[PDB]
Amino acid sequence: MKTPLTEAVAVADSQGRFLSSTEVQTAFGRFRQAGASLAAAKGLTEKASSLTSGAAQAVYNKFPYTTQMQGPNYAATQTGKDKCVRDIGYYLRMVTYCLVVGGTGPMDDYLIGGLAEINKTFELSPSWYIEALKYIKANHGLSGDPAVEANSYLDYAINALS
Amino acid sequence: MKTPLTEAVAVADSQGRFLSSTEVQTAFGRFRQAGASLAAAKGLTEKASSLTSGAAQAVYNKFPYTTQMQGPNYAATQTGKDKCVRDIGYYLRMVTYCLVVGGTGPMDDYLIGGLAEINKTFELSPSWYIEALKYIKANHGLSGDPAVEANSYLDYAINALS
Amino acid sequence: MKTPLTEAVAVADSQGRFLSSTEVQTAFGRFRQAGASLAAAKGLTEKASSLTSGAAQAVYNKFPYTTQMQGPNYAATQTGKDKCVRDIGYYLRMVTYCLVVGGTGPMDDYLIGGLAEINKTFELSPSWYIEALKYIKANHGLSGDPAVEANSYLDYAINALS
Amino acid sequence: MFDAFTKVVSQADARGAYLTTDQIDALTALVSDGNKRMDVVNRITSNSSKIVADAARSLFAEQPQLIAPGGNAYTSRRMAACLRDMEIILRYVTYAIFSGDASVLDDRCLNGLRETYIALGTPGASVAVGVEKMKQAALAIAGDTSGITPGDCASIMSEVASYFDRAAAAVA
Amino acid sequence: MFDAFTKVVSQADARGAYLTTDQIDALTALVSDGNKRMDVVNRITSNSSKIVADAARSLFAEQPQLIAPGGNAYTSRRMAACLRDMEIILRYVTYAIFSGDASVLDDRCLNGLRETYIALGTPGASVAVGVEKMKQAALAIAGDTSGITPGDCASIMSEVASYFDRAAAAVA
Amino acid sequence: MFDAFTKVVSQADARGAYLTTDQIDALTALVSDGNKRMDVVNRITSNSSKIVADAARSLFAEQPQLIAPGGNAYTSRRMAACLRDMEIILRYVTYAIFSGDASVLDDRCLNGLRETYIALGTPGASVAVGVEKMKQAALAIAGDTSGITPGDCASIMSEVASYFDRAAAAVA
Ligand SMILES: *[C@H](C)[C@H]1/C(=C/c2[nH]c(/C=C3N=C(/C=C4\NC(=O)C(CC)=C4C)C(C)=C\3CCC(=O)O)c(CCC(=O)O)c2C)NC(=O)[C@@H]1C
Ligand SMILES: *[C@H](C)[C@H]1/C(=C/c2[nH]c(/C=C3N=C(/C=C4\NC(=O)C(CC)=C4C)C(C)=C\3CCC(=O)O)c(CCC(=O)O)c2C)NC(=O)[C@@H]1C
Ligand SMILES: *[C@H](C)[C@H]1/C(=C/c2[nH]c(/C=C3N=C(/C=C4\NC(=O)C(CC)=C4C)C(C)=C\3CCC(=O)O)c(CCC(=O)O)c2C)NC(=O)[C@@H]1C
Ligand SMILES: *[C@H](C)[C@H]1/C(=C/c2[nH]c(/C=C3N=C(/C=C4\NC(=O)C(CC)=C4C)C(C)=C\3CCC(=O)O)c(CCC(=O)O)c2C)NC(=O)[C@@H]1C
Ligand SMILES: *[C@H](C)[C@H]1/C(=C/c2[nH]c(/C=C3N=C(/C=C4\NC(=O)C(CC)=C4C)C(C)=C\3CCC(=O)O)c(CCC(=O)O)c2C)NC(=O)[C@@H]1C
Ligand SMILES: *[C@H](C)[C@H]1/C(=C/c2[nH]c(/C=C3N=C(/C=C4\NC(=O)C(CC)=C4C)C(C)=C\3CCC(=O)O)c(CCC(=O)O)c2C)NC(=O)[C@@H]1C
Ligand SMILES: CCC1=C(C)/C(=C/C2=NC(=C\c3[nH]c(/C=C4\NC(=O)[C@H](C)[C@H]4CC)c(C)c3CCC(=O)O)/C(CCC(=O)O)=C2C)NC1=O
Ligand SMILES: CCC1=C(C)/C(=C/C2=NC(=C\c3[nH]c(/C=C4\NC(=O)[C@H](C)[C@H]4CC)c(C)c3CCC(=O)O)/C(CCC(=O)O)=C2C)NC1=O
Ligand SMILES: CCC1=C(C)/C(=C/C2=NC(=C\c3[nH]c(/C=C4\NC(=O)[C@H](C)[C@H]4CC)c(C)c3CCC(=O)O)/C(CCC(=O)O)=C2C)NC1=O
Repeated sequence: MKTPLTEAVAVADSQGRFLSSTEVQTAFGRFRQAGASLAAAKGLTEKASSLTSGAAQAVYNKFPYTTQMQGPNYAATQTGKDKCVRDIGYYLRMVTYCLVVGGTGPMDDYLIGGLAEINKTFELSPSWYIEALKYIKANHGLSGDPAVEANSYLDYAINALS
Repeated sequence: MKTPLTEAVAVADSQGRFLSSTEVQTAFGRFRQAGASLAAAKGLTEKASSLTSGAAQAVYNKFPYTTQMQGPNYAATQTGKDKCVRDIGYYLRMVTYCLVVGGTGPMDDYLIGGLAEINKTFELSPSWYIEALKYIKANHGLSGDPAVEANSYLDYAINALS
Repeated sequence: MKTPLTEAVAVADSQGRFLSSTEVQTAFGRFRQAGASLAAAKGLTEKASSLTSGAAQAVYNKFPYTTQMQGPNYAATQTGKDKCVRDIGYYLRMVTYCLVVGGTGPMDDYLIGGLAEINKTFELSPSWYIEALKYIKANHGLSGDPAVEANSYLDYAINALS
Repeated sequence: MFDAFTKVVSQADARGAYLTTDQIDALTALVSDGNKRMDVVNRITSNSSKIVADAARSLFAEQPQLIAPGGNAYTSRRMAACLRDMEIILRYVTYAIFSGDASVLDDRCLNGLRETYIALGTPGASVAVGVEKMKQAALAIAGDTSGITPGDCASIMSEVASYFDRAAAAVA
Repeated sequence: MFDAFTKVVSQADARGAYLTTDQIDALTALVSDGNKRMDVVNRITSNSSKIVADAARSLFAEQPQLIAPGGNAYTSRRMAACLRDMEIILRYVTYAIFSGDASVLDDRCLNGLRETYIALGTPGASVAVGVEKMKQAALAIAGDTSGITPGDCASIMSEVASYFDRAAAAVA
Repeated sequence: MFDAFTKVVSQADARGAYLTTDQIDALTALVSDGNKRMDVVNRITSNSSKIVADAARSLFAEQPQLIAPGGNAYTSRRMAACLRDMEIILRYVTYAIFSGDASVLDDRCLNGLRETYIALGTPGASVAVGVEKMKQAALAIAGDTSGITPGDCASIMSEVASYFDRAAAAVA
């Protein structure tokens, strides 16, 4: 699971090396950023219901057919709507995890690995999730370094879908 | 064991692919040929004693020393003659199997793999078996597609020995 | 363990070959040399205490600080002196083994593999052992082929340290 | 692997025997029905995306703990692996109904898979419910009387059913 | 491998949960002490040649049968292997005190090592006495009050002690 | 692998000992008989095609079920494998009589072979009858008094017999 600290260890272990000054600087940067990251994860968590339901609503607004069209892949049913918001929650939960982590690792391991198969196989449009991530980006109301890092992971998820 | 159908499956599996139209055409050809193949195997089987004993006799005629010369590798003994006809039967039995199979697979797996070691190690001349296969080719009295496919396997065995 | 005979077998086995005349000549040479080798091993063994203690003394003479300086790596203690002579004995014991063996195998397997780590890790100077090997070379009093082969292994150990 | 024809051949060679005329009669029977056997391969394969997705969707609905957090199909990686598993098995089933013999399914797919799932912690019984679901759908598709010459595909359907049940039994 | 932060994340994901504000509080605590944690890595690593050599020297003095002919550390190859072993373990310990989590030490070092030593005939208890020795020396070095800003490194020392004890327990 | 000389060396090193003058006496004895030891290697090797073929021919005559359909030496592949097996073992025996030590035969040939044959379904006792046959023929060839300087090769023959019996015991 990729964080700054695990990446430093992995690579030195590749070379059979003890950690040197190089890697201790990596730890220094992790600690520098960690306040911002942990603040952002807490901000997102405490406003999770609004963002998630807001982002789901934003997808339905942008793609109206997703609430009308026939199919277990659409939000045309009570249950289908439930699934959708759930995926959007998973996304947001992952963004928080990356923030706690200081890296994309949680998202890579838990969400991004095999996503394309899931979306192909269940006929889910990447463009739906892209919109929601864009909505969350617009609406979290974070500022400073927290917003920048949070947006790095939201944007990382859009690159992953694009 | 190589047949048209197993070759088609093996190769798609190589590529991790489902069978497509390409392979279903392979099955179509197998079914087209299968009448001829199964008729030929039955024809050979029912005349097996005559062909086998005829082919053995043809080898002795062509190579007289094989019945005089001293050695467990020669037909100079009651038992040695028994062994020889037995090998010739194995050959014919394999030709029938290939016909049933629609492929050289049975011969490859049961006879041809390691043959050269056997012949070297027991001091058996490829040229003996080549003659018998030629005799069987001349004497089976098959016609049409049955003869052509039967002859493909008899000839395949001569290439294998040559 | 490299001797002439095991090297011959190893290599034929590499090629899946029976021993041929080539390798039987190898055995011939081993037998030719073996008198000299076995005489040399016996000569060294019977004078082991003098050579070993003489060689240790020669190292102390050449490197006086090794008996004064503070450290478990030095002969500055009763025990440290004991260790040193012991290593020098190991060296000589190995030289005898190579002589018995007709090859460097014993030394390679028992002494040379990992030596550099040992010397680095315990802060032992290769140049100490080099001197002792040179002393043993000067003082064994072997002559003829025995001396030449014995000196090949003593010199092989100096190349190993250099 | 074997097929229908090499299966009887291997059985005969083990016995140093020629194939019997009765055996050949049964093979000529399989050949005369070969068109239908294709159709089965073609139809299942043509609709295999539907079959994997629908059977999986149902499995998760019936066993919701699988897609709950902590569940074996929870996380995209584990879900992807599962979907891949259903696909691989259905693929091998089509191979068996195509070849007319089970050995390819046994050798390259089913052999050792039970032990693999125990080691992994994958619920083998769950995999089996999913195989059972793919079986019902594959047969309904395969046995459909529309857009095709009417005839009897009863032998082939039992035989297709066998391969599915055999796959379900192996993961158990 | 995990680190302090991904450990709590994996535990949370297993539960489909967000991280609790309390959990974040503990991580911010680890971060506020990050300078000290470096120092520990830096000091042990900076002095790791001393630590391996001194702990090995002592082990051989305490268990002389190891370096006697026939012994497990007798011959340069076997001695080199042993010294390498002490180094590898100390390296993985530093990785754990650096990451703030043990998994790297577990996964890439300790897992299966006990069985490896039984197969090899290596005395696992002996390895463990040597790990215990490296622990005392690493802490004395790490916890030294000279040439550094005075403060409390008590949490980290217990935590470093844990990794050493965990490594010693695994070879047993 | 070891040879006569490195065998006594490894035994000595295990004990931190120099080789005893008695041990050296026995090795000088082996050296003085070295010409004869070659002859044994040379003669068996020179006639090894005869030895494998004759021993196999006899084995199949004595145990006809082996070459009957369904039998373990039935089919060219399985027959080839068997002949190869007899050859490989005879090759390793010649290696041992050449080296004056058994370890090469143990390490690269015999170790684990019993288990290999059980897994494979190969009749290990049958392999052993064949090794026993190759032994009788190899000795008759090796111990032949014609075309050679007369002398006593009695030690070497017992020793060659040992390697064969050791190989036969391992496949059992
Ligand atoms: C919302 C944006 C749109 C939508 C959602 C919807 N999703 C599903 C089904 C699945 N979604 C996933 C996604 C994940 N699984 C994971 O494990 C993770 C990371 C932890 C993610 C992001 C998966 C695997 C499924 C299928 C398995 C399941 O049912 O849980 C459905 C149902 C699909 C079906 O065909 O049954 C729906 C409706 N649909 C919309 O139209 C919204 C705009
Ligand atoms: C007949 C054309 C000539 C001949 C035959 C002969 N063959 C043998 C011995 C063997 N023949 C085989 C051949 C096969 N074994 C197989 O498993 C298969 C495919 C299924 C084949 C084709 C083998 C393996 C043997 C040796 C093992 C055995 O005895 O079965 C002999 C005896 C050889 C010996 O040295 O003992 C003879 C005499 N000999 C002739 O001169 C004929 C013209
Ligand atoms: C003598 C020339 C100098 C010297 C010797 C000395 N050596 C040691 C410690 C070790 N020496 C070895 C060497 C070997 N070990 C082997 O297994 C073999 C081949 C079979 C060899 C050649 C090793 C492994 C050690 C360390 C392990 C042990 O204690 O046995 C010491 C003690 C080192 C320490 O730091 O404790 C000393 C003093 N020292 C001198 O100054 C001499 C000139
Ligand atoms: C789906 C119905 C269920 C399920 C499946 C699942 N499987 C795995 C992991 C593996 N599955 C296999 C099976 C095969 N590999 C093959 O090569 C073939 C034939 C070509 C088969 C049938 C293997 C080898 C693995 C291991 C490799 C891998 O992980 O991809 C997992 C993942 C387990 C994990 O923790 O990583 C899952 C989740 N899971 C369910 O919950 C369904 C009941
Ligand atoms: C030293 C304190 C003790 C000791 C050690 C010793 N170890 C070995 C051999 C091996 N040790 C390992 C352990 C690891 N390999 C790894 O890759 C890792 C993590 C990256 C670890 C922890 C392995 C795999 C081996 C086998 C490979 C090899 O031999 O190098 C030996 C040698 C055993 C032999 O007979 O060759 C020894 C001697 N020995 C002692 O006596 C000390 C108590
Ligand atoms: C012959 C006297 C008997 C016999 C032999 C037979 N052996 C095999 C298969 C194998 N035999 C081995 C043995 C070795 N492999 C090695 O690399 C070495 C040392 C260099 C040895 C001694 C191995 C590894 C195999 C497996 C690989 C292979 O199949 O070639 C078979 C074939 C078994 C099968 O079903 O394929 C046979 C038939 N068979 C008899 O009936 C005789 C009693
Ligand atoms: C490569 C693309 C391709 C395929 C797959 C193909 C199959 C194929 N299936 C056929 C027949 C058939 N297919 C079926 C199958 C069925 N009957 C039923 O009622 C069942 C529901 C169903 C079971 C699967 C039957 C009964 C026939 C007539 C039998 C025959 O002619 O063999 C025929 C003969 C011509 C025809 O009747 O159409 C072909 C060529 N042809 C192609 O070009
Ligand atoms: C890459 C090379 C490098 C390293 C490793 C490094 C570490 C480092 N350790 C620090 C502090 C510290 N380090 C310690 C550690 C200790 N206090 C004790 O009394 C214990 C004995 C010991 C336990 C390990 C303490 C207490 C502080 C002050 C705490 C702080 O500022 O965080 C600081 C803050 C500045 C300072 O006080 O010096 C840095 C930058 N700086 C570097 O440039
Ligand atoms: C590379 C090709 C090659 C080989 C193999 C070879 C072997 C060889 N064997 C020898 C002797 C010998 N070989 C034997 C062997 C035997 N005596 C018996 O009665 C037993 C039946 C038999 C047991 C194997 C004996 C007794 C001697 C005389 C002993 C000796 O000189 O060492 C000699 C000494 C010269 C001689 O007597 O001919 C050589 C050079 N020379 C070569 O150029």
